[PDB]
Amino acid sequence: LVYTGKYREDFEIEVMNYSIEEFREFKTTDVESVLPFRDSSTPTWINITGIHRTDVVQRVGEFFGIHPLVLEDILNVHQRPKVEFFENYVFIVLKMFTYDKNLHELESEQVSLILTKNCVLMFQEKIGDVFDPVRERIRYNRGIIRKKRADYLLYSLIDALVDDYFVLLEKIDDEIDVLEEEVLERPEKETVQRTHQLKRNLVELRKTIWPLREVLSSLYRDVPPLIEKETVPYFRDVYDHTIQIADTVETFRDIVSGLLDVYLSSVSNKTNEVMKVLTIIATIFMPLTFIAGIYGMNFEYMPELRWKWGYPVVLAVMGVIAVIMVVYFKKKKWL
Amino acid sequence: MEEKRLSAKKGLPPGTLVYTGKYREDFEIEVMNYSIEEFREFKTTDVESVLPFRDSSTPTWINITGIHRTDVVQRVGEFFGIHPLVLEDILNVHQRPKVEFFENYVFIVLKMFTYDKNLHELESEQVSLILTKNCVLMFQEKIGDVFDPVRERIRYNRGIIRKKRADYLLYSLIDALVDDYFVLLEKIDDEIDVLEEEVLERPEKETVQRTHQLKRNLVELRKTIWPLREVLSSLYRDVPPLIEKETVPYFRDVYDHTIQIADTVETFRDIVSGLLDVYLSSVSNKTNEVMKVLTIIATIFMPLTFIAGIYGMNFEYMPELRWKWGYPVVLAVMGVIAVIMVVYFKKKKW
Amino acid sequence: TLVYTGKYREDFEIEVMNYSIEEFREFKTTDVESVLPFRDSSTPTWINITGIHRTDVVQRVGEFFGIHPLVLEDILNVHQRPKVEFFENYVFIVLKMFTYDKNLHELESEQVSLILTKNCVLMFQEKIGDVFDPVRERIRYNRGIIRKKRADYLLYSLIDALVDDYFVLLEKIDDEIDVLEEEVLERPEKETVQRTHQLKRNLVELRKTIWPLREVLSSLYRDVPPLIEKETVPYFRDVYDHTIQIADTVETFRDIVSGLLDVYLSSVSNKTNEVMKVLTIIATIFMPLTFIAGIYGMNFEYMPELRWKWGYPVVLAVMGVIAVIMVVYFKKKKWL
Amino acid sequence: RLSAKKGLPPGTLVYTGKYREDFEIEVMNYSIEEFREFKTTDVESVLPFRDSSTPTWINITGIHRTDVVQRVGEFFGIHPLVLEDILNVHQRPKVEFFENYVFIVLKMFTYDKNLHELESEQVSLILTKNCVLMFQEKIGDVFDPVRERIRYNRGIIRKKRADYLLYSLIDALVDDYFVLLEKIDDEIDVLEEEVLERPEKETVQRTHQLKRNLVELRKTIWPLREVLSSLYRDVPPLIEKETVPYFRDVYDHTIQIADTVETFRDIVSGLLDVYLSSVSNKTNEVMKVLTIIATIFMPLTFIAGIYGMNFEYMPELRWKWGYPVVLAVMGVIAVIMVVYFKKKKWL
Amino acid sequence: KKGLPPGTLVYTGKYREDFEIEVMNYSIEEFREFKTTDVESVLPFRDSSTPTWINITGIHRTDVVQRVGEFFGIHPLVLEDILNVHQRPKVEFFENYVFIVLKMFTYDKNLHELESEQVSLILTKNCVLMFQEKIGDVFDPVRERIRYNRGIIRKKRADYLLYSLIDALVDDYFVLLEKIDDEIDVLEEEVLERPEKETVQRTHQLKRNLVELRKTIWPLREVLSSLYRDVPPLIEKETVPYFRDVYDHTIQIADTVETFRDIVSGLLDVYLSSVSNKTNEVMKVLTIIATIFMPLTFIAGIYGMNFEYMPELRWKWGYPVVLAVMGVIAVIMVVYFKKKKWL
Amino acid sequence: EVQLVESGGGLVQPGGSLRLSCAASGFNVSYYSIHWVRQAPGKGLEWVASISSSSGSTSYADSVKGRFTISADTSKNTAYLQMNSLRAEDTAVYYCARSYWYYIWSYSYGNAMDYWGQGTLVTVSS
Amino acid sequence: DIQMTQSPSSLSASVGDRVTITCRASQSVSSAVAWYQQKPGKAPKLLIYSASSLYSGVPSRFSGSRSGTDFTLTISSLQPEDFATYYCQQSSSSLITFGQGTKVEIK
Ligand SMILES: [Mg+2]
Ligand SMILES: [Mg+2]
Ligand SMILES: [Mg+2]
Repeated sequence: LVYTGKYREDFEIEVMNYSIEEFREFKTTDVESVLPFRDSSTPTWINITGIHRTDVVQRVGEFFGIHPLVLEDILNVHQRPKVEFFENYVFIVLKMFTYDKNLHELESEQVSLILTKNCVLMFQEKIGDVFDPVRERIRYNRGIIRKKRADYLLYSLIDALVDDYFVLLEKIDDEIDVLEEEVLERPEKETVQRTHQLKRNLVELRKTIWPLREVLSSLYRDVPPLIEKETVPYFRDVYDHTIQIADTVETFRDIVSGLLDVYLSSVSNKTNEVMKVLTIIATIFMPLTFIAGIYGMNFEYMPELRWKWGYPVVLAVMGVIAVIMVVYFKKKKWL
Repeated sequence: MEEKRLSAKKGLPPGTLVYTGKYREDFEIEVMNYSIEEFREFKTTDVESVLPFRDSSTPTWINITGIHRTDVVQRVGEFFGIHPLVLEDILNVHQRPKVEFFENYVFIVLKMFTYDKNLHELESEQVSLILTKNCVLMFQEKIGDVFDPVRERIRYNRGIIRKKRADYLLYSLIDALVDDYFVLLEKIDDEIDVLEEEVLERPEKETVQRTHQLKRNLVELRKTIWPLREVLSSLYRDVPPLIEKETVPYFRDVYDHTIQIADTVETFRDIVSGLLDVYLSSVSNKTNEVMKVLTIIATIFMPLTFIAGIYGMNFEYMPELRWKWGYPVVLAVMGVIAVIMVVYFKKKKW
Repeated sequence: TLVYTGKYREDFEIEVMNYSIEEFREFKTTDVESVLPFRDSSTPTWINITGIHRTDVVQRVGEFFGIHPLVLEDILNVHQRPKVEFFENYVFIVLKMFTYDKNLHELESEQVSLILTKNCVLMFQEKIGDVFDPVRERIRYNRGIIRKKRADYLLYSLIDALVDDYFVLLEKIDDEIDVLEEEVLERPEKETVQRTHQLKRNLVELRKTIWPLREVLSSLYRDVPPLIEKETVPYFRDVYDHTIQIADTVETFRDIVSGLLDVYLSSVSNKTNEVMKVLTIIATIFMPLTFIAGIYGMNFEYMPELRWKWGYPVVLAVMGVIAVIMVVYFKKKKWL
Repeated sequence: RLSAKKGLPPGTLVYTGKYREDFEIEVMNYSIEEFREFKTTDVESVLPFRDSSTPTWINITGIHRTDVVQRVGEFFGIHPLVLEDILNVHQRPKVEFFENYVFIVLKMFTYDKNLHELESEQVSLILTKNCVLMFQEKIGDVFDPVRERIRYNRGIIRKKRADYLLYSLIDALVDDYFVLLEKIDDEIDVLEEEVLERPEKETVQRTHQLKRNLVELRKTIWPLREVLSSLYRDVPPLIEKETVPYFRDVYDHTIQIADTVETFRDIVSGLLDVYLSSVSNKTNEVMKVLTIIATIFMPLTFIAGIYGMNFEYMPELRWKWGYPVVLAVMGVIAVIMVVYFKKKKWL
Repeated sequence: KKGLPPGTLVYTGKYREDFEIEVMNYSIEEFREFKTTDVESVLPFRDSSTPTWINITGIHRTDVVQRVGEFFGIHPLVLEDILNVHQRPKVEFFENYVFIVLKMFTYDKNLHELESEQVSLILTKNCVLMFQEKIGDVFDPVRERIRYNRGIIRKKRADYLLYSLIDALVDDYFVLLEKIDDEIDVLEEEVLERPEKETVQRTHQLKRNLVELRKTIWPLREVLSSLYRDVPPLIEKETVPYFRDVYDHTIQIADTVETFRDIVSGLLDVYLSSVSNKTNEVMKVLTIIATIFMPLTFIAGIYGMNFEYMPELRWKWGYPVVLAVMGVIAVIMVVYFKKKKWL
Repeated sequence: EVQLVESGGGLVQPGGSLRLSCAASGFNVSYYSIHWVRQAPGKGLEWVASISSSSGSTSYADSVKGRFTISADTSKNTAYLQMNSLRAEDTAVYYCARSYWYYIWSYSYGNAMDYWGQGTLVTVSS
Repeated sequence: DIQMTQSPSSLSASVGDRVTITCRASQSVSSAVAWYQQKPGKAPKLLIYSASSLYSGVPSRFSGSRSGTDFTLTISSLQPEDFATYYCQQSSSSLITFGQGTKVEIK
């Protein structure tokens, strides 16, 4: 089992076991002390922060009776979101993103969800998440997270992911807002680089969001025994949120493509500008240079030895040729 | 296959319906209730004043201009038994033309396109049509439409519109929209003509911006014209129970027009592509000329300057006894080579 | 009703005739004199009224035979799409006329509006001269089977004359594209694209002035009980085929002229590439040469001056060698 | 080979394709009470299933052996022209209706990343009585979800008749079209990024090959909509009974496919001009470097020449600071040239 | 092209070399075949029960055509139509006979030219007639089938004979499209690998060739569509599937020609891209050499000035040091160009 | 034609409670969102609460959460605000506003306040 | 929550000149900003919604613009009826907050 991801530092096993009136939450690096949490009838949420720690994920998969294929899927971070249903558990692969305002680079983190009998396993590359609201809801009885079973918890996790997607969409929205007017007013290579980077970010966004909406469609339209029938409208709401995200991504992509289209329009005239500048300099200096060359040869008994200040006369004739040429230039609508 | 529940948006309460769009200037309701011999026609703003026209034996035409008033459209849908998803599709302007069939009514979403000669832009206004067994409801985004000829026909009893039912009314409105598409295409043809003359004579960046936004406009027109053909094809082939058989052939005729329109689009795009290519020619020609200059100088001077470098050598045994005067010898050499090269360039026609 | 476009003013001219199997009669007049031939119950007649400025005859025929008079409002204006009226007892049509000039690409516009009444045909025609001459020539010469039908085969003869004129116009247009292609093949220049776009605009004009005619002819072919059944339908199918020929011919011409424009683009691009290759070759050959001449062209104090006899021929041979290697490298690249 | 058959009488059975490396006949005789599978390499195996009272999905993969095609055509009463068209893999998608069977010609597509080529496989569906006949030329299809449904009662395929089997097969084919469409989108995006990043000749060849693939895909996807419309708008043999909503769903799916293909065609149409503009901009920056160097150094070498000529009593004769003046003025000239080059945004 | 006299029965064409009339009669057991030049040989078979097939090639004199038309009750309009080579293919139905006119095409590898040959099928009662103008023909498979008794051509009447002739006529269009596809592949490979000043020229004419096929191909299906659309009077039943098959072949040919048109459209764009790449390469090499040798000759000119104050005249072995510095400038500039991947 | 009228504001002891009634005419309270906004004497506008009458989805300001209550009666077409445990810093002019929804992008929605009432003064002193 | 800092606070400009008020959001708000005008002793009147769109029944001299997360109100030519307090409002979340306000005086 090889780990494609680049995060190989953090390993925290965070267990959250809640009931109708009881709760227990703790983080530890030991796995034999948290494997039997699935035995209890109280729904449990396990979060394994180490996928680079292959031994612990292999052991927990063996203890939970999940096929090694899904372990290989968990290890392979570079993937598209997907869902599979087996008679004993449901395995989903999703992705989180973070966007840096200062450095406009969109980076990703794989997330693996495994809904087993009355518990859920979670696999995340690095510390720093978007599921803290779910933890607060479990802690403070803010919502109905404690009353319902584990399928509602999978719903809440997916909802938190979609909320993070909305936040990232807001960030990309104001980035487009500034960049559009920046390009329309002050085009420069920085604007082109920004627009290309934004286009690539939107590419990654759509390539991740369409599989997500397919996954959600499979989650609610299909009727597996793992998730209760009463949890289907919540998944429908998440599916509609994904529709919102996809439509917004489409609009943003269209706008950015239009920006590139309008930028690349004036390529055919900067070449003419360079044409003009180079031809002016060459045309007005090469004849001057060869006049200098003519009067620079070493010759014996050459005619223009001393004829009334030969140097000023030669310079004057050369300047006359130069001014003739520049007058021709200004006459022929160049510069 | 689906229960067709509401949208379930985010950052929005579960039951609210939101008018997607940008027009909120005007609201008005216009009712024309016509029969074999009599007709009424009045404009109001009180929604209840149009409600009792649902159960009218004679055909009626209700036109709500201004759909930002979500209360009015919601009340009308509730009174006429319209599904909430249909109301959302009425309000959601960011949508493509479509046709939907229900056991009590038929729903149609179409687009009206206006093209101002100045500012070279295409402006779309979604129109919604709901045909119920006795009424035709219309929802318009803003003031101004193309259904004035149908109003004239109703008022002056021209044609055979007053002798038929509401299905003929739906046919008349769809025909009016399809016919307005023809004037839109004529405007596009004129604009392409003048723009192409410009790119023949004035090859600048503004022409390129106009051409590219024109290409985007044609792409949008194709994207909105194909679903129109789908809608009319479904209209005369699915033959829903609300539309009478006698009026079905009429639909076919206007469908033909749609096909014609599509064919015209298939030409226009091609044409604009060509003119874009024309641009390159023009500009390239200019650049080409500026290079020929750059040759008919460098070829004259760079090799010829070289000979000076041969006699710019600081050697001592160079043959310098020459004949007559050697500077005139070099002058004769440069003259003959320059004449030879310029004659070569002239016979090459540069 | 009273206002017309009227680009030009020409003398109003009137012809009337009645053709029969035995012989034909024809009266030439300038004022209203053909009142009697109307509704004469004789063999079918042909009346030609030249000019619309003298609308007095228009009102006169209006009171003499008033049937849907508002169609006259469709005759005064000229920039309208031709259409067809399917009402019984009369057919009212408007047809479009062009004359091509070989000197320059100008296509003038004229209109001829025909109305058919009881054994009578009357048309408003704009300016002196028409493409209807073959019909009159075959009437006077008494040839063919033209004098065999009732007021409909004459309209067929006029339509067929217009179709023949369209065919010859498209043939001379084809020769025009032929000569344009030849001149682009032999010598590109600036006005080639100009000629191409006048050709394209004329082709678009032909398309948009033929499509309404094709639709009108199809509507006439579909169901028209005013015309004689089982006596003209094969010929009407033939002119339908002729209209289809016009349509696909103009489409092919559009494609061909687009191809010519594109090949001109290609020629210009290759010319730019050639001139840049020439500049690059000359600069590459002759920049290192002046380079070495300059680096050998100062004085210093102890430069390695060569005492070898004919040192200048030696350095010139070195220059020849470097020129040879540059030339062989270019012609290996096949630029030269 | 477009023709591959010139001098043959009509009705001659020749398989014109290049796929002759496999053959198999699989049947899943399924009803409400019990479903039974069966696999074979024999022609006499599938005879009684022509007259069964339960839906049957005889599937013959590999039609190079035309003998089995002739046998099934004769036994089921298929006209020789239909048998010839089944074996003709170069024939467009279509549908024919007859007295007691619907004969549908479709194609199923595959795409590869290592070699960016599109490949098509002929498929023929014969709907007669309560039985569907499949004709192919390769092993490996897109009906595995349908096989899962028939084996394990995931859906209502087991209960319904042969019409629902036909709908399920068509829907599976359309789903494969969707997934290949997504792969085509991914390839289009990566090609566009390559064009906007690294203009090379292999990029041009790849773009032309993708253009060919897209135009072939559009050509073969246009008749599929017609075939589904014919299967949906009318039921000439009165075999399809109440499965018209599903066929309408497939028709709407084909509409979506056509719209996506049109968008892709527009994208690859703009791609070439984008490439040309990118190459022109690369020439722009390289020639900007050229003109910067030239503008710096032709006036400077002109000054070098105008100071270095043979003269007597020439001004600045034996001047002590003349050379520092010339060097300083040339340095200042270079500095100001660079300054207004930066001002002109050419650096 | 004069329309003053209606139905001017005059031949138009570029070939009048020869003339032959071949008559073949067939039945379940009967097989008769004879070729002649005399027209009066076709006097029988007008009302013969056994279907017969007559081919008249090298139609250069209107006497034989007029005699045949008067001998078969043929309208003079279609008589002129069979003698109008510059005329679109068409199908005509009448109360007694069927008039069909189609085109036969060829291709050459030298001139890349397509030649249109006019062939007119006339089916009257049990007899079928062709009037072709050029010797050399592609209905040889039909002849072999009718000679050696293969297929079902003998069992069925002149309706299937007409179908077999039409099938043999439309089958060679597949061969022609195969040849033009090979030419398209050659042109594509060469524009991608190596352009030439005249290359685009060829492409242009190829486009013309394609549209020529278009001018016939789209009509050629339409007429065949009629042969399947209604065909009330003639063409017996159980043969309309044959006409549907040939109609499918025609629509396939039209689709393939459209594909070829698209490919030819893209060919010139890829050629322009290749030319632009060549221009970029030559501009790059010019820039590299100019940037290398311009500042260095500038410095050479600097040191070639004329003052008696420069210490550079061997302050401490100035010449080798200055030459080395100048060479290092050239070397580092080449290194920078290599770092830019311009070399 | 559309009018929003606020009633109920007045003196109240600190820690007291009172109910403010916003009666709406010219429109139906169910189709639009109703907001209660605050403005302290000589200060800026502060939002307090929001109600969607059709669904009853409330939204309270962070400062008044758990301390205020907002409700809507469609039968009498009135929005109610029960203020409990008032402190000395709640004295202000209270405005009732009617808000619709407008569309920006498929993911983002906004609301704007067209019509406001005259606002009633609420003083919590002595 | 989101803060909307409004600058300046007591801008003064005589009748007939352009006046600009800037309003910076503490968080990314997706153009869901509205501008209101409130004269003393009276309820506010909406002027701008969606940060650019002009309301129905408001003079065109009022304009709104957005750049990134900065929203500006511009009065092109003041009138004696345009001296009031101007307020921002963000509706990006269910928790909608106002700005501090910008009283406009007579110079
Ligand atoms: Mg130099
Ligand atoms: Mg020098
Ligand atoms: Mg010197």
